[PDB]
Amino acid sequence: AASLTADQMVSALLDAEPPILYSFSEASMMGLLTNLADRELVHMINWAKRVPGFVDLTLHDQVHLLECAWLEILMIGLVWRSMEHPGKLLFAPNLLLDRNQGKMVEGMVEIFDMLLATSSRFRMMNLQGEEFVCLKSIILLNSGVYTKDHIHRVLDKITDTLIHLMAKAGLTLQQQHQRLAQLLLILSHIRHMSNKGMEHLYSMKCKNVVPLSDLLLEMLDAHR
Amino acid sequence: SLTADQMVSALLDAEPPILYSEYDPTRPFSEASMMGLLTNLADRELVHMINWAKRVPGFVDLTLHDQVHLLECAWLEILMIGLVWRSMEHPGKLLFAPNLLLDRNQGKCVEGMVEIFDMLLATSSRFRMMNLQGEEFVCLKSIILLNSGVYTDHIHRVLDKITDTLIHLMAKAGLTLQQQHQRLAQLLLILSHIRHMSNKGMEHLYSMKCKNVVPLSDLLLEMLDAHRL
Amino acid sequence: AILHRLLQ
Amino acid sequence: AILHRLLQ
Ligand SMILES: C[C@]12CC[C@@H]3c4ccc(O)cc4CC[C@H]3[C@@H]1CC[C@@H]2O
Ligand SMILES: C[C@]12CC[C@@H]3c4ccc(O)cc4CC[C@H]3[C@@H]1CC[C@@H]2O
Repeated sequence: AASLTADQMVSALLDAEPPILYSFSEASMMGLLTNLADRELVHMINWAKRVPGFVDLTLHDQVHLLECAWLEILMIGLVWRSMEHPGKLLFAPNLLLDRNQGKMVEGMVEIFDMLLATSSRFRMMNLQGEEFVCLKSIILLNSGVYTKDHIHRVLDKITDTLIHLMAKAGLTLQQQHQRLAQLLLILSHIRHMSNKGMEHLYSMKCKNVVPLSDLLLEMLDAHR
Repeated sequence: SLTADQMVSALLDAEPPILYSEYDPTRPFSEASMMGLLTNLADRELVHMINWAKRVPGFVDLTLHDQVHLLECAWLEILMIGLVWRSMEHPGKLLFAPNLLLDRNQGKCVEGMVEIFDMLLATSSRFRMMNLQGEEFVCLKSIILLNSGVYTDHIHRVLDKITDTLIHLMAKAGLTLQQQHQRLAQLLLILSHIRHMSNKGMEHLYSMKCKNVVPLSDLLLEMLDAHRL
Repeated sequence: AILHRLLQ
Repeated sequence: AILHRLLQ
């Protein structure tokens, strides 16, 4: 992993990308969303195994990082898909939801607004696909890491790869550092949204508004 | 218009003092008295935080409503990064105040707080591992203030200047060009962890409030309320 | 709002 | 854990 060049890292991450899966009442919509999430999760595991360095980790560590990061990963995916659809969230190619449809579920519109603002941020930055896959890999390796250098060496390699992409695009040194910072600060916002979403999902689970898969239930209670 | 050196000098000058807690060593802790000490401390720090924020370049140019929003969003993140910074020179302990230095076993006094102590300690350990510098710390703390609530153009220009300042500090400290962007990334990824800890802390504080464990000041109630838990 | 006043 | 099995 640490012996990959920047271009090979990019190619590895692009090839590892999961498929885009296809998909009103409150239970209806939450059923559609959680059913989709559950199917995306199976594909996320395959993707994670192809992120350079991830399979070098113990099974215990792999489980921990994915339990920590899974909703962040689903969300940055959603925001990326929605970038070209101002005011809308492209959950699936056949499920493009506008802002107001979030009110169809209790407490959901607030989360929709945060996702939409992130998508809007991506759009104004003109986030590139090569940058997006780097950011997603960083989320996987970073979010649970504070609980020893191999992972940190891999993270440094992904930083190198982002900077390489920006240099390739003709940005000056000052512009590269500024854009790197802008991108990484968005990860703070994605962490925030994941925490709020996990609280929401937990609330839906308690009401029995929707049936949740065993896997989703286990990803959920990992966050205690 | 500020240079990097001017930015750093401004932020260092604006630093709040380290306050004391009302710790009473004549009695043992209870869940209630430990929560009382921590929230009493938080409330007094918030007054200094408000005045510090007014000295962060660009902050006072915002509308009062935007200033309120940013501080409502960031206040516990800012308390926490301050705590982790204070605690760097004390492995295994959290220096809430000079007279309130707690280990994880003392955290067990309050239901659910040991888990949060463990995250703060791990973050303090990360700071130590990185040899985080004071100049870097004040830049990060200002970035939290301006960023955390920003997605709910002037601010982004200020944030870019703080990025410039961080790189300047690293360059001045002799890091190679590659080491500069690697460290910039390492420092900013810490902010994801600080956000996480703040969200967990906010849920914990809300729980304490909702169980009538501790009386919270009006200011603290409103700062907590802003997070609509 | 208390924070609003304090900021002034 | 299911995740354990999925990771194989
Ligand atoms: C977790 C939620 C259901 C599943 C949603 C989903 C489902 C699929 C997907 O690709 C992304 C997301 C992000 C937002 C998630 C939602 C946030 C709150 C809700 O409970
Ligand atoms: C918010 C809590 C009380 C106040 C604590 C505090 C108090 C003062 C301070 O400078 C930092 C922190 C961080 C940890 C906070 C705690 C985390 C949970 C608890 O409810």
